[PDB]
Amino acid sequence: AYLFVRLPSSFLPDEDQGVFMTMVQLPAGATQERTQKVLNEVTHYYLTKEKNNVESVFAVNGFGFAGRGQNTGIAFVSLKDWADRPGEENKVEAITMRATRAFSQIKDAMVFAFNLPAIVELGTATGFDFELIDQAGLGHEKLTQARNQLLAEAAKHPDMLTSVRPNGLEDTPQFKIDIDQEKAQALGVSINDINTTLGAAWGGSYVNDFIDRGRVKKVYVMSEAKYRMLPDDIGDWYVRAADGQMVPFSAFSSSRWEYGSPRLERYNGLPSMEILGQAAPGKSTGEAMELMEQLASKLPTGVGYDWTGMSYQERLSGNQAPSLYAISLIVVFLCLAALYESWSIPFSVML
Amino acid sequence: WGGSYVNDFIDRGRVKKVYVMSEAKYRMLPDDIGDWYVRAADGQMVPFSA
Amino acid sequence: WGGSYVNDFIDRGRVKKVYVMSEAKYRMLPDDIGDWYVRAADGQMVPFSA
Amino acid sequence: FVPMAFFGGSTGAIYRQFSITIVSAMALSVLVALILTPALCATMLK
Amino acid sequence: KVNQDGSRVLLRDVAKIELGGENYDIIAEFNGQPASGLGIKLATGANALDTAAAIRAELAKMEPFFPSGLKIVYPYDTTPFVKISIHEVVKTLVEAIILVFLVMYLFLQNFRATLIPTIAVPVVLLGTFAVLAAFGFSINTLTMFGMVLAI
Amino acid sequence: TAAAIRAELAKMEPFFPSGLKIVYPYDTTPFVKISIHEVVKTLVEAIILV
Amino acid sequence: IAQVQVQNKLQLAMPLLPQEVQQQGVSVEKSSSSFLMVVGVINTDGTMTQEDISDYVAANMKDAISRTSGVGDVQLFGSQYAMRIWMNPNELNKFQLTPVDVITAIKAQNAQVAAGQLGGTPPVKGQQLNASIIAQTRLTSTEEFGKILL
Amino acid sequence: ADAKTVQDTVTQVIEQNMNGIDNLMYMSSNSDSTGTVQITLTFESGTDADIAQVQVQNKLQLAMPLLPQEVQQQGVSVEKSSSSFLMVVGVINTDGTMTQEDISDYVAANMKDAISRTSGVGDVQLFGSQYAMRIWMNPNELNKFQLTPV
Ligand SMILES: CO[C@H]1/C=C/O[C@@]2(C)Oc3c(C)c(O)c4c(O)c(c(/C=N/N5CCN(C)CC5)c(O)c4c3C2=O)NC(=O)/C(C)=C\C=C\[C@H](C)[C@H](O)[C@@H](C)[C@@H](O)[C@@H](C)[C@H](OC(C)=O)[C@@H]1C
Repeated sequence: AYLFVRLPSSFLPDEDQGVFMTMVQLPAGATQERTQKVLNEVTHYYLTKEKNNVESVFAVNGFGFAGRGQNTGIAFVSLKDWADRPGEENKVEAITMRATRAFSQIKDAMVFAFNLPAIVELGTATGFDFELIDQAGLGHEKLTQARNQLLAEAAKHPDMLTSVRPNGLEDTPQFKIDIDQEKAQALGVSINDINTTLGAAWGGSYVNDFIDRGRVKKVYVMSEAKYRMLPDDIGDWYVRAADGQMVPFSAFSSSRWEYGSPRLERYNGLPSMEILGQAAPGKSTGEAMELMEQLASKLPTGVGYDWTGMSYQERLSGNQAPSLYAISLIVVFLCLAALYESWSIPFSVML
Repeated sequence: WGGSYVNDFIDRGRVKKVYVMSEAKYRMLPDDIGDWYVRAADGQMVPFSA
Repeated sequence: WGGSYVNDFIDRGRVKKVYVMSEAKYRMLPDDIGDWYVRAADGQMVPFSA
Repeated sequence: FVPMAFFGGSTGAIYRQFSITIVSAMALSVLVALILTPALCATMLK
Repeated sequence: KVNQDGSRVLLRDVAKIELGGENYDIIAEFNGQPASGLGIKLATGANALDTAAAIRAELAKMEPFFPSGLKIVYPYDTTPFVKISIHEVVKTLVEAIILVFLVMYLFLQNFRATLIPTIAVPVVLLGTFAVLAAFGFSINTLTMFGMVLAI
Repeated sequence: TAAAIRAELAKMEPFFPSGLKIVYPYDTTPFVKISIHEVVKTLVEAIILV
Repeated sequence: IAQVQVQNKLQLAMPLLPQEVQQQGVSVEKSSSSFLMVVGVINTDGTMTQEDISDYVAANMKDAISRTSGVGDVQLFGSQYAMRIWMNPNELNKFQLTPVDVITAIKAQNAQVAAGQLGGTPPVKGQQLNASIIAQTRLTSTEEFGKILL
Repeated sequence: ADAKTVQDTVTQVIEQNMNGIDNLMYMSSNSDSTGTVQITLTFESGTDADIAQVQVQNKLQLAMPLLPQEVQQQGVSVEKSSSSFLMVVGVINTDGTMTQEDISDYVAANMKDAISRTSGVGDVQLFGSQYAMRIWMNPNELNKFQLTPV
């Protein structure tokens, strides 16, 4: 009765499969050179410290598991054989743990390192997947702050073991360039001519194929690195007008910095915004979920929400257990009754 | 007379079609045809029945 | 020399192709290249040997 | 053993696996009990 | 272009020209040294293990013709676990039928009268695998512990 | 797959602009739910008269 | 399967279709014939009109209905919103212009333009700044479409 | 392309056509500020991937004529795999005789194409890149001689 109720439930036990991953998340828009620094720092920790376990570290900078960018990298750590690693200080369940606190310290950017849950291609990581959604074309701004609201309330209520975060949008400074169509179409310059130039040099162009060593490959016009790094470089590019006279960008352009998103997310066709979070040791997984919805009603108008991933597979599963065990009780009884020829003798073996 | 899909624009955040047509007037009867003038090499608008 | 496929036309209620290429007489030997001229910038026919 | 193969949901096909193996095999036990072990006892024993 | 005088201007005159990557977004390295690699994901519904057999079998065909000192090394890979994994459980499935031969000795005490219960255990099992096969199922972890429990 | 319709429409009601109403004009589905209730009725009567 | 064979044979025709039919339509799908239901939508108080609502449903509720469990096709009674230029020939011919000129102007003044980034793909060893360059952008307001220099 | 422009030009256009797809549960998507869409349709358990993929494709296809030439050019792609890596394959050179530049390229040109064709390999990722003819323009020169990148 108790003991049973004084026991936590679960799905399948984590296992040391002899391989694990390690993320590297830089503060959105940080140079790849800096992302290498982290990666190398990571590489060496494993290779030196855990040297007795880590047999190999394939560190890849630039590769986002759901977010390409300069501010992201991933490391594939493979350990030596299970044999050569006695005791739970040599299982991933701790090798990781230590590494997590080893980084997430001497840093500036966050470095999650973990073993992925066995038999759980999205299943039971006892968190939730709140998707925050815009439903009356509010806009990106509103939704950002509208989520900041929900995010900040969830802070006030830590009274249920939680870690409520977004999936790393966080707008970033970006450089606008407003071409003056008019100034151009008046200086005998064609907008197209302008457009290709800024583009092709600043974001390369894919022209056509060529053959390298019997394989077809691609040709790219683009600027050289050092004539496209800082905004005061747009100075370098002139563009030939119809009178042949070479006009510089600053004669049909103009610019100012601004904030914009380096990642727009949507769910079911609507601009959305994914929020993760959990219930660790404490309240029930459906209690947490509940709270979330309630303050998700507080959020400004036109803002809605929905459940995804694991939090979709909660509100469905067929038909429970002590119900399919009552139909077992009944069915076991009648069987014994059937055998023993009585209603009475069954209670001898069932007890 | 038919209209033409030209571009898309962003309406309140959702991509929508951008057309170009003609008021319903001068787009009905067989003499409306006349009302529309087509420019030329030199620079003169010519009556559609030229 | 190779033939090119311009577009379609309808022949007795059926869409069919329209090809366009040199009559066999002017496309046989290498010494036949000569025959072919191209209108240039200023508008004067130019020979291939050029 | 069978009422757990009727869980359904993402779990269900996890359990459905156990259930099946066990209820088969168990029938092969009952089947063998009547064929192999009865003879094979009276063919080798005491 | 050509220009007034005899001087002509080639592409090379206004741009470095070089063989270089389609895009420099992904720099890798295997223990801090220069690397590259294919990261492979499993076709939806495909059999993890069978597929890996092949990824390897293909690579096999490619090595004989690499350049000077180019080596395949195998960092991350889940495959060998699943293998070692289920096989460990298969071990704890033999040795358990061998350790039922002994307890049928401390209660029976005959060389050839101990078999009759222990030679009707791996009969019942071998036939499950067959019934598994008919009903389309796999030899998976869940399906092995299904048999150890069965013992 | 008609529950789904209304269970979705449900979902997108609250965000409607001032004074927007879903109406259900032509829907064949409450005919099903009756047609079947009736044939259950005849099943009990059928038992009754036996 | 029927869908598939049909789609497989349709491919053999596609090449031979007017490269304008191609440029647009050709759809193969599992047709029915009878609407299961007709969920209609009205306004109680003049804040909305035919075009007003017939676009609410178009751009707010169709996509998700047309995507819900068990749902076949979805015929929308009315039409979604479009930026509408209704041309005047007299005002046109007056300033010496053809609808071309207009289409051109629109194609030129409303359109989203790519433009690379500072601290690009491969950077010069130094380098410590990386962000997007945002060039030309799309026009959103009945008003901005008003100001298209012609 | 920049995140908003990716979205409002590729993404939106694609989603908008996703419909009449059997057993569709939900549909999430990202638009990177690299310039990278990833629309991903999750299907009810038990669904036939082969078909799910078919239907997803038949819709993409209607949109196709609407994506910028630039995006078609790069090739949009529809795959059916697990999010997770089955395995990583490493390639290094022990002479030290090849670069990171070269080993990526060797790999690409010589090893990638067959593994990806291997049945069961739902996705492949190249850690690095194949070569291309790189014309790193210099804009001063370009001016010296009175030439644009056009
Ligand atoms: C429970 O899920 C976990 C593991 C899944 O397993 C695994 C194998 O499959 C994954 C799936 C299916 C994802 O969809 C995913 C993801 O969407 C994501 C990151 C992480 N990327 N970071 C690395 C670099 N850079 C690309 C951005 C940030 C991931 O690694 C994964 C991921 C892999 O890890 N998110 C992003 O890329 C973006 C755009 C923004 C995220 C910003 C913040 C920083 C993160 O949200 C932090 C706070 C945490 O949420 C994660 C670290 C989770 O770990 C924990 C402890 O919470 C992780 C999702």
